[PDB]
Amino acid sequence: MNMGLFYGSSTCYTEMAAEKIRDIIGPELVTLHNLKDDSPKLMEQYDVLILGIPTWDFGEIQEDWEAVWDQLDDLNLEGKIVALYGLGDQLGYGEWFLDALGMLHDKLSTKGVKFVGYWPTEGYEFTSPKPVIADGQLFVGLALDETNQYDLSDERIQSWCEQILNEMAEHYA
Ligand SMILES: Cc1cc2nc3c(=O)[nH]c(=O)nc-3n(C[C@H](O)[C@H](O)[C@H](O)COP(=O)(O)O)c2cc1C
Repeated sequence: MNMGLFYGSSTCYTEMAAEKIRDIIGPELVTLHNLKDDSPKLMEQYDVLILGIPTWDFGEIQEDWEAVWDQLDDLNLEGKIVALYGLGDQLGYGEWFLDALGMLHDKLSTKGVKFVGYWPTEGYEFTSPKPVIADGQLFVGLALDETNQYDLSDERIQSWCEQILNEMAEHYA
């Protein structure tokens, strides 16, 4: 299946993660979409999607994601696989770490999607109630930080990619 990597970035952080995800999984079948210029309507075509939101200004969404957040309700995503990923920082926040991630998860759960890319919350710092499932033991998506985890965020992407490329494919078997 062809898969759509969607993101929005004010700087470059979500962009660099996007390149990595598509690269690791396979640019044969993954395609980047830069929502600060691309319309999310093309996300209706692709069988499977991977969507990435940075949490800005204390639990705000990145400003270019806010621009398409309106259309996401109108789109056809019903029965699509979605892997969420998100960016923030633990040291300055924790409380607002991945807050936008929880918001897309609650957005796209109403869109009748199926989700991949959970991680266990152990060995991380957040204590926020939003980006978590089960009993709060696993995150809704890949969680990154570029303010101090910049040394390892790269390694966490690839390992996340190594599961989502199974979770999506094994669903589709
Ligand atoms: C003014 C400002 C506010 C931020 N607000 C949050 C926040 O609410 N939660 C969080 O965990 N990180 C926060 N961050 C960290 C960013 O989410 C993080 O750097 C992210 O990678 C931004 O991605 P982007 O620039 O590609 O859009 C903030 C950063 C700045 C500069």
